[PDB]
Amino acid sequence: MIPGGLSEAKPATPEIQEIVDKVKPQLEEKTNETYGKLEAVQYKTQVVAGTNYYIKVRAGDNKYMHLKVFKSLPGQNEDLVLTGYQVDKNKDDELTGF
Amino acid sequence: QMNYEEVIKKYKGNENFDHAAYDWRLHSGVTPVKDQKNCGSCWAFSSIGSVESQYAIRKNKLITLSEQELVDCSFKNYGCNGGLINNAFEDMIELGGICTDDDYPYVSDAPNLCNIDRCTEKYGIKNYLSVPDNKLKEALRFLGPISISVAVSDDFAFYKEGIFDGECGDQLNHAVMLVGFGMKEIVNPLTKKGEKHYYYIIKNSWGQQWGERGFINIETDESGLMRKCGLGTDAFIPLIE
Ligand code: NA
Ligand code: NA
Ligand code: NA
Ligand code: NA
Ligand code: NA
Ligand code: NA
Ligand code: NA
Repeated sequence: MIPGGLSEAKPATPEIQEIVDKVKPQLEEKTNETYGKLEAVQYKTQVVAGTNYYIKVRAGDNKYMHLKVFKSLPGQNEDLVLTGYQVDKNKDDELTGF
Repeated sequence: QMNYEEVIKKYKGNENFDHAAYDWRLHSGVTPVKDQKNCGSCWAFSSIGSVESQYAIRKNKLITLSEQELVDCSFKNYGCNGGLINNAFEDMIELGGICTDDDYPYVSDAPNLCNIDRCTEKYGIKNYLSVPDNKLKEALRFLGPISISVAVSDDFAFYKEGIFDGECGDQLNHAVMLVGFGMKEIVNPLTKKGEKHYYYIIKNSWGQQWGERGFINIETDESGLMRKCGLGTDAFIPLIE
């Protein structure tokens, strides 16, 4: 109910909405490992000047995390990168924000 | 802390209203569109935009204030990931002012700080105001544009030229500014009648060259409560006087 910001806990998507697993070429920068197609569980969204999604993932020791994978406008068309990674989390740590 | 109860006495209580068309973009009030990229600051953008308009109408000063200032110095507001439009005017009334877009920058999705000593220019308000869910056109003109909100969706963002007779978002999750109203003359594909297609000229805090320079106009009426996509709802306007 507040302008362009913190949403509510969103459950999950249908069979198609595959922003969850675009991690394979975009963790390569700093979160690179054998961690490919990381296991996301719950989702959320945000709005600024385009689309700003959120994904809660699992990675490593089945250790969970959050992902600021932010989409945007269609200058070309589709684009999204993790504008922040944090891998010290759990399922309880969900998708707080910021 | 102040409302409409005694603000139309100084403009249009004892007067008449063109219930059709008035773009405040065309009468020395609307300031250049500014972008926010990937860090939710729409609220802060509309705050500085409205104060820009107030100065621009009175002494006609094309000064532009900053938006990251109210992303780091947001006391009772949240920040660069959400925030309310009305409790930013109050933080602005107590602090003292916002620094110009040069004297203080915006870096979008990036950590930044706040100093209220990176300026020497006294830019502040004295009172703010709320406008009802219907007088968005009636109070757009003699009082000035209104920091409003709109239901953001992929439909709302289809940025072509036209009146937005389409669907909307599922929650009131984006702040914008109401900058005018108008009317268009189109015809029916059966009996070629000049369908009166009035609208609201609505700005976008995205600052993009979205459709009409960053101003998607949306289907509204001669009165002002049919407003789709929640065009209004949380409508706020500051006053330097
Ligand atoms: Na999608
Ligand atoms: Na282990
Ligand atoms: Na949980
Ligand atoms: Na009040
Ligand atoms: Na039609
Ligand atoms: Na109605
Ligand atoms: Na309301």
